[PDB]
Amino acid sequence: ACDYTCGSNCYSSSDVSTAQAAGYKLHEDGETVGSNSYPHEFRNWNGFDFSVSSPYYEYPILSSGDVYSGGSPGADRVVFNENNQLAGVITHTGASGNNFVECT
Repeated sequence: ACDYTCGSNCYSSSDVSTAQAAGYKLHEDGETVGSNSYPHEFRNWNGFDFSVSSPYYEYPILSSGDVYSGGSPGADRVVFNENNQLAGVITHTGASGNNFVECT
């Protein structure tokens, strides 16, 4: 099985690291990309029990394996914190409204 499965997208740990790394660089630099300004704070309204400290930040992870650069973000997000630690991988797919479910 894939390291991470979001909806029908299969992601490896390196895929996640790659998206995480792109998101983190933008974060430490105070910059963003896309009409929705990624990365931005992940509010965790769904109450996921992450083991790393908050605040959390979400950055899109794309089904093409490409690093997000401002297009349509799709449903998948990697969540990380200012210590550059991976909090988790989440997706809108399978959820209702603006809610999220953790990828499996």
